[PDB]
Order: sequence, then C-alpha cells, then structure tokens
Amino acid sequence: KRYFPENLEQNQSAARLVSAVKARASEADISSIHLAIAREVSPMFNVHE
Amino acid sequence: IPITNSNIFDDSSTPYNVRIWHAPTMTEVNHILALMRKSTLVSTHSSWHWNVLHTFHYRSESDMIDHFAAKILEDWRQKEKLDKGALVEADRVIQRLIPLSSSTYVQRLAAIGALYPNEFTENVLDLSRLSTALLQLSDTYYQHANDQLRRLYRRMYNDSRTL
Amino acid sequence: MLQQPTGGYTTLEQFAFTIRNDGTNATPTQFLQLLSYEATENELVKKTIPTPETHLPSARNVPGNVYIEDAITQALFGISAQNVNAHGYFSRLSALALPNTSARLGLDGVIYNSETINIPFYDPAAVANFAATYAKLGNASTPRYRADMIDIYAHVGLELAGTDAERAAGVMPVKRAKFDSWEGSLISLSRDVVNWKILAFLIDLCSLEGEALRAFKTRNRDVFRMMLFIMSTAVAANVVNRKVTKRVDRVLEYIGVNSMRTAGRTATITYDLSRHEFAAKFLQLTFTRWN
Amino acid sequence: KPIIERQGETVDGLTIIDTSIVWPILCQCTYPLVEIVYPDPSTTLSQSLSVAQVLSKLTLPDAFINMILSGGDSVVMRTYQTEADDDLDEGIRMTTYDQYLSHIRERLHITNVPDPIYITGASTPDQIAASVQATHVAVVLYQSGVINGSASTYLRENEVLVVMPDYYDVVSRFANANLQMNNNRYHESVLEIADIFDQADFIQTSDAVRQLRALMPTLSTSQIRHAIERIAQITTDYGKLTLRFLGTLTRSLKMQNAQIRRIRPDGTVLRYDDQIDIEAFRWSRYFLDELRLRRLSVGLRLITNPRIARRFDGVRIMYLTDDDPDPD
Amino acid sequence: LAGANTIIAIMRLFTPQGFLRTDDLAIAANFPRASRNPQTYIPYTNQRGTVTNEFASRFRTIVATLANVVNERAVQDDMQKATRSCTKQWLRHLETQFD
Amino acid sequence: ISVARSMRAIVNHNEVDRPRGAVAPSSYEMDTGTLSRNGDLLYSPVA
Repeated sequence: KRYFPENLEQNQSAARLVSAVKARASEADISSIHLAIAREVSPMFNVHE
Repeated sequence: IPITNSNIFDDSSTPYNVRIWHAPTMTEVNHILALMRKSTLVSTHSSWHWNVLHTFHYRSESDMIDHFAAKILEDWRQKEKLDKGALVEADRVIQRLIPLSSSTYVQRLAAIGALYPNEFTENVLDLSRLSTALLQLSDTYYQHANDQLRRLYRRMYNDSRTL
Repeated sequence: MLQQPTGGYTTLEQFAFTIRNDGTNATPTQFLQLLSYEATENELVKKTIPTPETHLPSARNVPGNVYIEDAITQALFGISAQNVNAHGYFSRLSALALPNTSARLGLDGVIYNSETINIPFYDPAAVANFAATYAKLGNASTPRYRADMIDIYAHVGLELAGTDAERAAGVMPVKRAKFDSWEGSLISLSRDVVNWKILAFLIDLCSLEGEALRAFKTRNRDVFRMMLFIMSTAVAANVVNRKVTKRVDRVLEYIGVNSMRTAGRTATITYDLSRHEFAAKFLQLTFTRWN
Repeated sequence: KPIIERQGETVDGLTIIDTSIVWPILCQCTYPLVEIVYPDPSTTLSQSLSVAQVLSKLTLPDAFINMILSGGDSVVMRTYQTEADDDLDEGIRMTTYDQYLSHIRERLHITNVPDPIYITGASTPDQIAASVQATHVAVVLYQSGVINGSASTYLRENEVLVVMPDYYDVVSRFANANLQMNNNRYHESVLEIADIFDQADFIQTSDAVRQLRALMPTLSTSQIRHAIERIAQITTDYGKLTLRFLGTLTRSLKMQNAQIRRIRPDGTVLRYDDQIDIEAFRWSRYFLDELRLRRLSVGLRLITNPRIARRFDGVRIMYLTDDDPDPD
Repeated sequence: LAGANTIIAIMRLFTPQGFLRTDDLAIAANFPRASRNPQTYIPYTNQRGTVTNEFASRFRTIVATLANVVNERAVQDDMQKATRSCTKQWLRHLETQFD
Repeated sequence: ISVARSMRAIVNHNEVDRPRGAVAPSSYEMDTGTLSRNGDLLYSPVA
C-alpha cells in the first residue's frame, strides 16, 4: 500500500489527516477494478446512484 | 553610530543607524557610492556635514518610507523661500534624500517629491501620518499626466538614482 | 626596426584589424552595418571627463621580461574567465617613459630589457609619448586614483551607436541594439578581437600630428568602434535573442548605460570586480587622447 | 518545494528543542576560567570541503539529462489556413487562454517581461510590433470587437499567436476578403517551447542539440526517470559515511527549469526582484558548473560532425545481379 | 453569477477532457444500435508531443487551484490549524504520483 | 555510404600511374597552425 504517505508520517500533527484518508481507502479487489472500467461503456436500465 | 529617537522616555528600538566611511579625496566618494549598490536598503543626501560621507541604514523596509517622507516634507519648504528670494540660513541646499539600493515604494515616492507639486499651505501640517497622505498624492498626480508629464514621472520612477 | 612616415603603423598591412564572420573574413566597417537600433526613453547625457593624474607608478625592479601587451588585451577583451588582476607586473611601461633608456618594446607585444638579436621593434622615439600617457595605467586599483565606473560609459554609447545628429548636441536617447547573428556570436568576436595587436594602434594616437591625425581619425574611427562594442556587451543587462521565422537576432539590452554584472554569464564575455576598475581607467585615459 | 519547511520529519531530537538544559550550565558544570586550548583550523576546514564535494557529484547526472531535454514541448495550437489554399501552413495560428495559463505564463515570470498586450479590436498594425519589442516573445491576448484587415494581415509572418478565451467559433472576429476562413480549412498540430523563448542559459537552444532531440521514442516521466538512473552505476571518503546517513533514498522533485525564488509571507512566488535578492539566484545554468558548461560547447561539435554519423536509412531492393564490386 | 464567480470557477473543475467520436466500425458492419446516431465519449485522448502529456498537466492545475481553498480556510482552532499545514504533504505528494 | 574515407588502395599500379579510384590524404589532415592568446586553434594564412 502507498496512498497518502510521501512517508515520514504516522506523526503527531498528521494523526488527524492520517485517519481521514484511512477511512476512505478502497481495497485493491481485482474484480472491483474491472467493474469500474466496464460500467463506463455498458448500457444501463436501472437509474443507479 | 546608532541614532536615538527624539524623546527621552520613548525607550524603544531605533528605526535606522548612520555610518561614517573613511573618504578623503573626490575619486574616493565615487568608489563607496558605486560599491554601495547591491546592498539591502541605504540612503545618502546631496551634501554632507563634516566633510566625510555618511550613509543611512534602515532596519525593516516599512520603517524607510516614514523617514524618507519626513525629509521630503521639510524640503518643499526650503524651496518656498528660495523661490521668493530670501537669505536662508539652513545648509544642504537640497534636503530631499537620495535612495541608493532601495525597495519599490520609495521609487514612486522619490519622483513625486523631486518635481515639487505642492503649493504653499501653512495649516499646521500633520506631522504624524504625513507619510501615507503624501503617498496618496503621488498616485493621483499620475492620473493626470498629459503624455509629456507622464513621460518624465515614469522615467524618474524607473531611474531613481540621480537627484 | 620599423619606422613611421607619419602614415603610422596602422597605414600598414603588417598588422590589420579584421573580424571573421559570414563564412569569409571582413573588415570592421562591413560588420557595423548590421547593428540596427531603436529607443526606450531614458536620456543618456554626455558628462565631462576629468583629467588624469600625472604621477607615474614605479616599475618595481624586475628581472626577465613581461609581455606588457598581453595583459592590456587579456583584461579588456579577455574572454576566458580572468581572475583578480588588480595586482601584477602592469606598469613596466613607465620604464620606457624616460629619455635615454635602453629597454625596448618589440613587435608581437613584449618589453625587452636590452634589445636582443633578431627582434623587430617599434621606433624608440615614438614609444616614449605612448608611455608618458599609458604607463599611468599602472595605478588602476590604488585607492584615491581609480576612475569612476559609471559616467564614462555614457561617453561610450554615444560613440558606437550615436548618429551624429545627436552627438553634436551632446544628448541622446538610450538605445537597444540588435544585429543578426549565427552560433556563438558574442563569444566568437571576443576570441577574435583579442589577437589584434592593440599596441599597433595606440602608439599612433600619441604621435601623429594634426596633418596625419585628422586623416588618421577618419580611417580608424571604426577599428575603435569595434573594440568598443565587445567591451560594451560585457556590461549590458540582457542578451536575449529574438526569433523571426528562420532568422535570429541578438538584441542587446541597454548599450551605453552601465550596470554592474554581465548579461552573458554563459552567452557572452564577462567582467569581474577587479576588471571594472580597470576598464574605467583605460576608457578614461584613452578618450582624452582620442577626443 | 520550500527550503525552510516544517514537514513531518525529525533529525533525531535536533528538531525537538528543550529548555531545562539551563540547570547543568549554572550549578553542575565547570569552566577553564575560575592555560587555554585553541583548536586547529585544518581539521574542521577538511570536513567542509568533503561534505561540499559529495554534494556536487551527487546531483551531477540528474541535472544533465534535464538540460538536453527541457528544450521545449507541447502547447497544441491550430493554424487557420487563410487564402486560396496555396498553403498547408499560412501563419494565422492561435491557442486557448487555457493552454496559455500553464505553459507560457510561468516562463514569462522567470524572465522579467512587462506584459504582453491585448489586440482588442481597432488596434494599430504596429501595436503588436510595439509590444513584441519589449516582450522578447511573439504573443498577444484575446480578441473582442472584430479586428481590421490591416492588423489581421500583419500577424502572419510575424507569427505572434493570439490566445483566444473561447474556441466555439473564430471566423466571427476577423474582417476578410473571404478565402479559407470558415471554422474549417485549418490544420492543427503542436508547437514548441524550444521555439518561443531561447534565452541565454534558460532554455537549451542549438541545432546540434535540436537535431539530437528529434530522434528519441517520445519519452514519458518513467522513461526519463530510468534514464537518470542507468547513468548512475555507469560511472575512506568521510563523505561516503554521510552520503549514506543522508536521505538519498528518495529525490523525487521535478526540476525542468528549476529556479530559486522567494514566496511572499504566504504563498505567491515573487518575480525576481533586484535589491532584496542576491546575485546567483538570477539564472540556473541548468545547475551545471561554469567551466563544465564551456566544455559542453566544444563537445557539441564532435557529436554532429559529418564523419561520426554512420547510421544510414533506407535500402532499395533491386535485381541488377551483375557485379562490379563497389564499396559504393 | 455576479458575486458567486468564485463558486462557478471552483466548480468548472469537473469538465471532461476527451473528444466525442462517431463510432463507424459498428455502423459499417450493421450492428443494432438504439441511438439514431451512433456516438460515444473517449474519454481522454492520448499522447501528442514528445514529453508533454496534457492530461497530467490538467490535473496539476486542479491541485494548484484546489490548494488555495485549503490554504485560506481560516480555522478557529489550534491543532486544526496544524492539520491545515500537514495537508499539503498529501495534496502535493498525490499530484506527483499522478504524473 | 562510406563517409569515413581519408584514402584508399595504398599500392602502385602495374604500368599506369594512378590506380583508378584512389584517394589522396586531405590537405587539412596535415596542417599545424599556431594557437592564439585567447582563442586556441587556427589554420595558416593561405595568402
């Protein structure tokens, strides 16, 4: 994993910013990635939100 | 030598400090004044006291325009009497300071003073806050310059090194 | 042991000042036609030039012999970075200023203690006046003697870029001079004008009389407006080159107004603090003799 | 990336200031007063010329490729072919106000350039000339009330690309003799920063390097990164102990035409002033040395000589069989 | 708007990049399309220069103008002012990872 | 092809003088010019 670091984080001032990005992280699920690339072209019938 | 503020009980920090160089001959002055470029913010003015050149050294930029104006004021006066013809006692001929290495406001402030724009007055001119009230007059004088006047004021702004 | 017929050593093909450009070699006159200029509105007015001081420095006793000529050029138009030179054997000149001396000044640019075998030298009588004026260049960095590195430059710009319509009034508008170029340009003219035999020129100025001085100044007011141009780009504030479609121009920021540091850096020739005092001492000394 | 910055980092309590260290200084320690020792200068002067020599050869390869490159790039503009289609390149080119705000506006603040002006409409066919004079680069801003055919013909051989805030339509803002201008009959390509600037030591300009750069297989940011990487291993020091102690294990700062400036009290990069700023902070010289920049000049002649280029392009296949062995 | 010009400027950072194309390799082979006219988005073109990549630079501009909104928000606290500074070590790091 | 040339076929022919396509050394590969004081390399006067 390597989203928000640039590293030297875990810090005392960063502590607030650290958790904000952590509670936003999506896990690199192979199938979840493919479903995003495919939904881009495929026609729909239900008004998803 | 550090100069002290006018009052006795105003025990604060000094705005500027004056400096005395060793300089005997004329071909000497030309050296110190040229080497005086590329050096923070410094000022000299026209003539000198004891025949030895001495320049000023300002602490923070902001505390320059408030001294540079306190002098430009007392010189619009010396040229009031010398304009009507009267034996003036005071010595320097031209009190107006000269900005050597300097910032950017003092430029727009140097030119406006050089070409004597004011007329008479004598209504107990406010000594405090005179700085900004003079710098405001600088701008509006430019918003009138009929090409020819504009040409000059835009030059002395761009030059700002000769009296 | 060459002599002058009052035509002067410059009326000779032995040594002639020619710039190389355009794929072939050309005379200074042909070059300057390319220098076209406009105006930017900061009036550069001609001041007066203060007379030099008579006192001549002493040529401290020195065995061997130094190339007096070398340094004269190696400071003015020296291209390769030149370090501090305020110090040096720069005043052996004055050892020629006295009447009966044996020390002779050869061709090529050396100063011999005793004339030696097989070496052609200028005429011992006309090299005397050249010294009583230029040996004075020894004290170029002595405090209380150095010239002023600001006002002379006003004189310089009125020379290479001043249309006569202006000089006759003593005032002119600051100009921005741009000619058309090639590759190295400014640096190439320096590596070129350096080896010119400057001594073959300066000697003529202090000898040739009114008959052959009015005629001398007319054929050489251009060899002067060449070693004055290069000496000027070592001062200008910018060197940025404008672009046409396929063509390239070498706009020079402000000829005739003197700043303190080179625009060239990498693009053109560069001066140093020790050299700023030197150029002012030369430019001042030479103008009185010329003008 | 600012120098003096409180980023999340500690140099091991060297960032953690501590009082309460004043008590041993008064009532614990003893001083030499109530013979003196003077330390030798050579031992501390040796440490400096070492930690300063390691620094130069550290970033040396990095800055070099960032100089052969940096020539110029991008800025996608379209030239509207005007006339009886007797050209594939007329000269009436223009870009957006958008493309201009991220490529041209930053280079125009490194070099202290006054403007440039606005065409506006009913502007003189020398106002463009009057601007380009003090601008050093050909460029003018926008168009409102359709300009005259006098100015319109001028911006053609003088190039001076006009940036348009909109792009919906363009043939509404020119008065014309009516040939090729109809939001069509225009061929769109790409421009060059290697073209619209060429300053002294700012942007690399030379036909020896221009020809060199027009050969590589369209580099990315990763292609050029592995370039300033293979050139590293291709080439006691008290300093090697420190080169390790340092954080060399990163160095991720895109320094195309990197310059040294001073942001205001908050965050707005000031123009290079004069009196307040020192000298060397004017130009960068691509961070290369002064003498080492002059050797590059002589080497740039070897790398372009007619006898070194021995790679040939194109081979015509034919059946002439019959031999007269000719090397050519 | 007259006064909400700053709200309209920060909002337009959602504008798409790529061109719309009329797909022909489907209509030339007679594949059934609802449509009436076969169309689509792309949605972001490709490399055009040697070392430019405008899509990467478009994002760099977003990060630039979206930084000032964070570097202006006057906070009434103390450590919530310290989190205002340690956010650029995320705001800028992320933009480099993008290129 | 063949830009690196200089000269070719260093043998003299059976009965005739020059053996067809024979190249003689360039007149520049054999010219030492003295160095200037500032600049460093240049050829001979030629005239």
